[PDB]
Amino acid sequence: SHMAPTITFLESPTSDHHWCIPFTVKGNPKPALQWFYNGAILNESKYICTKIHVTNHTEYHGCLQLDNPTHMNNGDYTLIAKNEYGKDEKQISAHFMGWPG
Amino acid sequence: SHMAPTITFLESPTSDHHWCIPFTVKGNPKPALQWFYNGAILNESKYICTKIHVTNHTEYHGCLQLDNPTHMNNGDYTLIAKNEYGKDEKQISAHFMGWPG
Amino acid sequence: GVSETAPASRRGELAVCDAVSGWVTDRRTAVDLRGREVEVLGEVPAAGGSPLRQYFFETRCKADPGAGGGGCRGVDRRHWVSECKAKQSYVRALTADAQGRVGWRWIRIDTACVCTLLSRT
Amino acid sequence: TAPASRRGELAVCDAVSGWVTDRRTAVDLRGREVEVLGEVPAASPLRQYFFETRCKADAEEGGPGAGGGGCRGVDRRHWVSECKAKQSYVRALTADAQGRVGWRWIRIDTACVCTLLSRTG
Repeated sequence: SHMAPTITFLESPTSDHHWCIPFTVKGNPKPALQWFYNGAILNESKYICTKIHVTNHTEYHGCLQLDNPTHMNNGDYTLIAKNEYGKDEKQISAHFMGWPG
Repeated sequence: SHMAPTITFLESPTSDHHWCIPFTVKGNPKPALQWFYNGAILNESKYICTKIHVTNHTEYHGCLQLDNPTHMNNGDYTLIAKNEYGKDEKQISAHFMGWPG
Repeated sequence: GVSETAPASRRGELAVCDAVSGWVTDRRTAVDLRGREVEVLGEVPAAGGSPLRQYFFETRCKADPGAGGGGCRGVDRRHWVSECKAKQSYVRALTADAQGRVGWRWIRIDTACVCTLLSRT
Repeated sequence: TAPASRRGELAVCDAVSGWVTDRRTAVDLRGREVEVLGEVPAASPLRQYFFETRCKADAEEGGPGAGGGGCRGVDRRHWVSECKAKQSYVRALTADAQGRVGWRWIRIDTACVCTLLSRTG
């Protein structure tokens, strides 16, 4: 039946064509997703955005899609699954490349 | 048996992984190849060199291989095959890209 | 080499995605390291004096196997959906931001055409 | 680990990008070896470094998509592939063998690409 969203999976980012921060959220109805980057809401754009690649029933599998990230994007990322019955918050650290030096 | 060199095929460059100035040379013994760029002799390097990809009986198929050419390499290319019985010369023009400005 | 065109077996390594390189002298804007759009100046300070023109070396996918948007050469269509796409790299450039501050920034430009995949099902 | 399916577009060849602050030599567009100065003109000093991209380094042959081995998604029934570094030019403050200083176009790794070699029937 129904239930608050629950982040059942959030891992370090892996690099494919674009980089991906893999997540998995279970919850019904469909959870609203938001990310927090180092103590602030992350404003997505055409270089950083959320993509749900797999939606079974109440299980959603996706990525925080990143295009050409750099040390400039290292940091703690926080996915927020907000839904009609409540919310959940899980965090993950990300390293894409070290600072010049 | 005995054949003086003959360049039976030499054409404009094609763009593959690297650029290729295609050619075909016949002769026996195997002709020694040499290139001339804009009148002067072309000193080959790991960036511009002669490669024989296919050698049949007395036929040799290859390219002058070019790694990342630019307008600096645009010009007249002369192929010169030579063996104990004689020699042959054929010429072609190559445009890899426009100039800046 | 036949007579007008040489077979691929007589040439070297083929590209999975055909690309085309060239000098770019008319680039006035670009996106920097923060996603922000910036102005690209037309000249850089020479070795240590006079004004020198600023330009770039860019590589885009060849427009229409091997062409941009279309599937890549050599990819197994039985199990994949492929597309040739431009891959960007960061280069330094003399620029000016939204406000007006002039200076060296890392802008992004196209430097290659790569192949991307997706499993059929 | 998340299934390759739950993620997006896959690369035929894995790459690694990062800043290169210690490249002391390079090859220009004329094939000559040049010294790469440690500092570039002003916009105070400013250390000169680059943004390079290479093929994911890999000793135990076998796995697809690794630099030096086959590419991901290529049809082995007809092709033999290899992931290679792809270079492009970027302008850099340099010194030639005669020591003359000046901006020059030097090659650096900006991508990892797939190459082919037919084997078809």
